[PDB]
Amino acid sequence: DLGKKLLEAARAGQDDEVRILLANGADVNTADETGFTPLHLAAWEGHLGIVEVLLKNGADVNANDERGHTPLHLAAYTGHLEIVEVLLKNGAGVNATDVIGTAPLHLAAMWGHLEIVEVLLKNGADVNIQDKFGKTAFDISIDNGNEDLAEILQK
Repeated sequence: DLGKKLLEAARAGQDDEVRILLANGADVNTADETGFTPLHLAAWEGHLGIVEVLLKNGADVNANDERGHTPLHLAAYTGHLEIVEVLLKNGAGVNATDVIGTAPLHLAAMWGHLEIVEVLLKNGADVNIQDKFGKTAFDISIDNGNEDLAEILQK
């Protein structure tokens, strides 16, 4: 119902409709079939203003989808630096791990998002974290052919 409209409005970037739906009772943390909340989708699509609106309306900054991804996971994956910064300023768990043991630092390094890597480390990213395959952000950097980025992620 309203929750379904809120998810799509956040995905499509309709920030006026997001506010309208929230003003009319829409659950800010509505989750779709796969566990994505409006904050997940806005982070994935790169809608900074909607991220800020949802957070001002009680959104769960650390909501987990069915795979354990938080909004910070999706922002780091898609390379949205401004959203990464805002999420961290709003208490995002910098070292959250998904069901495979992957943290946001793994995903930023997977695609060579250097600025995002620095921000995560600046906010306490732990480089020793290993996913279930034993791969640290350092190792992931090597496997994905991101060598110069592996100097900052040693150990």
